Amino acid sequence: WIPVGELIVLNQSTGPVGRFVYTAHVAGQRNGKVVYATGPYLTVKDHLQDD
Amino acid sequence: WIPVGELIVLNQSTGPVGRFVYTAHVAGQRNGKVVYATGPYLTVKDHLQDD
Amino acid sequence: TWSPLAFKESRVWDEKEILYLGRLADEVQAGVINEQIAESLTWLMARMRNR
Repeated sequence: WIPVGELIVLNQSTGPVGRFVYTAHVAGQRNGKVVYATGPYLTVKDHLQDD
Repeated sequence: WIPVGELIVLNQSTGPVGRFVYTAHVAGQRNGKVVYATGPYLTVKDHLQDD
Repeated sequence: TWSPLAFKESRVWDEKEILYLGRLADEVQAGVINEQIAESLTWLMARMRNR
């Protein structure tokens, strides 16, 4: 992962350097209103009645 | 609405001149039987989980 | 004899503007589409009364 003749040099601290942000996506509806969610999602499409 | 130099002249009765009629449209089914309705309808199609 | 007339119409909201639009003054977590459809739902009722 770190290439063979290379190294990293950490500066003033060794803590969390940055942040990863999940933003919103579209979920289903609840009462005719669009519902939203963040992070990863898994949608299920049971077309178990088609021809 | 009634224009400027114009007027309307009624006749033998001042009651309702005519009638507005709604006819039947196809609503959803209830128990496998097609159910009908009259008047203005308003249908919602949510495809909030597709491609 | 007498036979009626038919008239209907539709409107669709695509995928970008459902989750991307908030208010113009502040910062909003994506709930303005539910405000904006309910006006547009009321507007189509005014279309049929106008017709």
